[PDB]
Parts: sequence; C-alpha cells; structure tokens
Amino acid sequence: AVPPSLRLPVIEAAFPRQLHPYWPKLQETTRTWLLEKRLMPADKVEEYADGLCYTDLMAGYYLGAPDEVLQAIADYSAWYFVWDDRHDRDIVHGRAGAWRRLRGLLHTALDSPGDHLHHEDTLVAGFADSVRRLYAFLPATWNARFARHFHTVIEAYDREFHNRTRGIVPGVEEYLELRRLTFAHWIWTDLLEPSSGCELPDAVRKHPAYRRAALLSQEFAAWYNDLCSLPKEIAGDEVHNLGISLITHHSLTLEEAIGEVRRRVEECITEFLAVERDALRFADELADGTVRGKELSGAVRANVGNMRNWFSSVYWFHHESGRYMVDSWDDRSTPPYVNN
Ligand SMILES: CC[N+](CC)(CC)Cc1ccccc1
Ligand SMILES: [Mg+2]
Ligand SMILES: [Mg+2]
Ligand SMILES: [Mg+2]
Repeated sequence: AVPPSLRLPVIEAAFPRQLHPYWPKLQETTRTWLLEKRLMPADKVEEYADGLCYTDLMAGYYLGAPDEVLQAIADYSAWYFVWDDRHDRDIVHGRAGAWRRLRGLLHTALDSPGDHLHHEDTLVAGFADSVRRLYAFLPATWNARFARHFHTVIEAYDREFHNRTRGIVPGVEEYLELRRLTFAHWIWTDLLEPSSGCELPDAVRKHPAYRRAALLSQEFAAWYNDLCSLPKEIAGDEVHNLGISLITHHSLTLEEAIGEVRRRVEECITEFLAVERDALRFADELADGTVRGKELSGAVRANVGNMRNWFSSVYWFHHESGRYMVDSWDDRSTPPYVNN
C-alpha cells in the first residue's frame, strides 16, 4: 500500500512490476562488491545494504539483460548512490578540495578505467571497476558515448556543489535542465543497449519516438524521486528538487508543491503511453524482412519495454528502500547509511 500523496493508480494498474531472474544472486553479489571495494563501512553494509534495495531497482528495469551485464549495471548503480552520499557529505563538511580532486579523478577514470582500478580513494577504484566492465560489452563507439554522457553528469554534480555551497536554489526551468544531467537520464538510456545486446545506430536511437519515449521514462523517474525524497532532502538542506524550486521561486506551500509535482509526474505517464505506440510502430517498421532489420526491431522493442519497466521499478523502489525513511533516523539530517 502506497501513501495517497505518493500513489499513482495508473502505475499500479497498467505498469505491472517485472523482476529479472538473476536478482537473488545479484543482491548478494553487489553487496559483496560494496564490501570488497570498501565503498561503505562493513557494518553499514551488513546493517543497511539489502534494505537500500539498489539491486532490486536495476533488476526491475533492465529485463532481458545478460546476467554479467546486469551485474555491472547494478555495481555501477550502487556506486552511483554512494557517490551521491559522498557528494552530499563533502558539501555538508565544506570539503571543496576533496570534491574537486574526486571530480577530476572521475573524469580521468572515465576515460581510462584500467589506470584507476587500484586507486587509494576506494570510491574512484570502485567506479573504475564498474566502468571497465561496462566498456566490455559493445563496440568502442558505445563506450565513447557513455563517457561523453558521464563527463556531463560529473560536471552537473559540480554545479550542485556550487549551488549548495552558495545557498542557491535553481529556478524551475533551470532545475529541470540540470536534473536531466544529475539523474543521468542519458546514461540509463545508453545502458538499455548492452542490456538488449545491440548498439543502436544514431538514426535509430534519435528517431523522435525513441527519443521522446526515453526522455519521458527518465523525467518520470527523476521527478518521482523528487516527490518521494523531498522529506529527506528538506531535512538535509538539499536544494535540488522540483518541489524545493517551486516552493522557493513560485511561493507554493508544501502541499501545493507536492500536488504540482504529482501532476507533472502523472502527465509523464500518459504522454509516455501515447509515444510508446509510436515507438512500437517504429520497431515494426524496422522489421523490414532482413536479418539486420529484425535485429534492430527486437532491440528497439526490448529497449522500449524496459523504458516502461523503469516506471514500475522506480515507483516501488521508493516505497521499499530504506534510503528515504527519514522518520526513522535519530538525526534527520544524517542518514544512518552515510559515512559521516
Ligand atoms: C542519487 C542516486 N541516483 C541513482 C544512483 C543518481 C542518479 C538517483 C536515483 C534515485 C532513485 C531511483 C533511481 C535513481
Ligand atoms: Mg541525493
Ligand atoms: Mg544528488
Ligand atoms: Mg532525490
């Protein structure tokens, strides 16, 4: 049962949850990886890792992925959550120098992961290990696009460091543009392709129906996170959240901003439903009778199916994960799974 202020009946009725068959082994394998890469203290991994549900989130998203692909995606995604925690803690503790150094190492490790596999900063070494494995599935042209996208993500995190140290809440339009980068919209979209086993040519993945379906899936996910993580983010002096931008710059009340965010999330769903039809029609056109065409057709169909699965996986993740349960913390500004 989902709280009424967070409930989306269309998701519950029309987007049935999916779970990848590898998820049991995925759960333990990623937890051991967090342990062995020293990405979180051992006692916090034991106490909190399974309850954070990071592997469940990815296992309900990239259906059909080969087990080894899903493992690399799950390790990268767990790393990404820890990086968000590190970013937050560097901000809270005014560690501008340590962040600047981290920011630079992640740029370098993204271009040359093998050089960073044993870096003294375990967060860098953990990133390099996951990126190394992601680079082993598709041609170097896909690797280059992943890197180009993630370079921008790192720099969007640096913009968040600038905003939060300076006490700046971005405007609504400014926030929406930045959120497509801090959420890594295009990274999750890139990773559809190794999950279906096919790098898509530019003419396919830029087709208007594919691009708009991919966008809507990510806008829903990011804004639903905003809706669900608003309580912890207000408690933690986070400034990056559509709700916070609305309260600050449009002088909405909390209740008004929650409603506005809800409506925007709801429209992503029904816009997606319409564009989903066009994207599946495109998949049908790709099946032109050739072997390449059937290949491309099946890949697009699988990818669009997983764009749909992102809606349900993100929805349920926010009600299962301990990441957001701010009411259970002794210090509402300091989550217990963060190294402070
Ligand atoms: C801050 C963590 N995360 C994912 C690693 C960064 C993009 C956002 C997120 C939250 C909830 C579901 C999916 C992604
Ligand atoms: Mg965060
Ligand atoms: Mg963040
Ligand atoms: Mg959030």
